[PDB]
Amino acid sequence: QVQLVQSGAEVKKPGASVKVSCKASGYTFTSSYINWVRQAPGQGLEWMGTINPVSGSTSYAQKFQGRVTMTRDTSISTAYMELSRLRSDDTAVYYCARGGWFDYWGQGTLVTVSS
Amino acid sequence: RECIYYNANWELERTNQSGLERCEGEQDKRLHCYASWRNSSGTIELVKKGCWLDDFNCYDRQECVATEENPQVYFCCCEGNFCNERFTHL
Amino acid sequence: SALTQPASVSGSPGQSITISCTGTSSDVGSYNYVNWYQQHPGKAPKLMIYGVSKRPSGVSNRFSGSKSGNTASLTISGLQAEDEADYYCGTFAGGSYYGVFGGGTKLTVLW
Repeated sequence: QVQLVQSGAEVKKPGASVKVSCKASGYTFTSSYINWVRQAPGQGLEWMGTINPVSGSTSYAQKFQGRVTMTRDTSISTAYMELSRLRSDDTAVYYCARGGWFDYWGQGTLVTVSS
Repeated sequence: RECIYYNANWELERTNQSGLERCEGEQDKRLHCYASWRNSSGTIELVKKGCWLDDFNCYDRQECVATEENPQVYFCCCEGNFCNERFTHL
Repeated sequence: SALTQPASVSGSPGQSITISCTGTSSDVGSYNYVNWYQQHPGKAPKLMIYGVSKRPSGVSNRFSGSKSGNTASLTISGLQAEDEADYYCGTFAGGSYYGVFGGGTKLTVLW
C-alpha cells in the first residue's frame, strides 16, 4: 500500500554534494507534503525541511538554510533532497516521510561523507 | 470526502483533466480539498485541484483561502466536500 | 524551540510506562500537533500517535497520547518485549508549521 522507497547508499568526499531520491507509491503523490529528516549515527532525528509537491513550495531548517535543495518530479512521483558542500557531521541516514504527520517513513538513505 | 479535481499539467503527468476526485483515506483520518494557482504577470493560471491528506493547516477551514503573502504559487486547502471549487487569498 | 524528553525509561513486562515531551506554550501549549514515533534500532521510525492523541490504523490500542499544559505524554500500556525501541516526539511539519523533534527516549523493557 502506502510506500516510500529511497535511493541507494552514498559515499561522498567532503566539500562535494549528494542528492537523495524518494519514490512514492501506494497513494496520490501530490495529495500531501514530503518531509525530509536525517539521523546522525547513534543520535536524534533532525528535521531538514518540507516540500509541497503541488505548489512546488519549500520550507527549510535554518540549520540547513542555503545548502539543501528540495524538489520533486511529479510525473514519476519522486521527491529529491540535495545537500551541497558536505562535511563530516553530515554523515547520517536520510529519511523522507509522507505528510506533515510523517505518517509513513522511507527506508532511509545512508550518506557517508569521508575523506 | 469528494473534491474538485483539476490538473493543468494533465498530459505529462498522465492524469485526468477536470472533474471530481473521490478521496481515499484511513480510519477516521481527516480529508481536505486543495486549490493551487499562479499569478504570473497579471494572469491567473490554475495549477491543480483535488484531495489533500490530513493537514493541521486545513483544520476547520470552510473556505479555501491562501495565506502566504506574495508566493510564487498560491496554495489553499479546506474542509468539506467540493469546498475547493472556489478559492481566494488575502 | 527544542522539545525535551527524558533520556531513557525502563519498564517491567505488563507494566505501563509514560514518556513525556515538554516545550513552551508557544508550541505544545498552543497546538494539538504533537506526535510520537517508535524506532527500532537500524530501522525507520513508525508513527504511533499523531495530533496529540490520535492513533493510526494498525497501531496497538496499548499506545495512547495526551497533553496537559506544555507537555504531551505517550503512554504504552501492558509493556511487551517488542516495545523496546527509541521513542521521539515531533510536531507537525508543513504549511505555517516548522519541524522539530525531541531528543528521544530509550525505552528498555527488561525480561
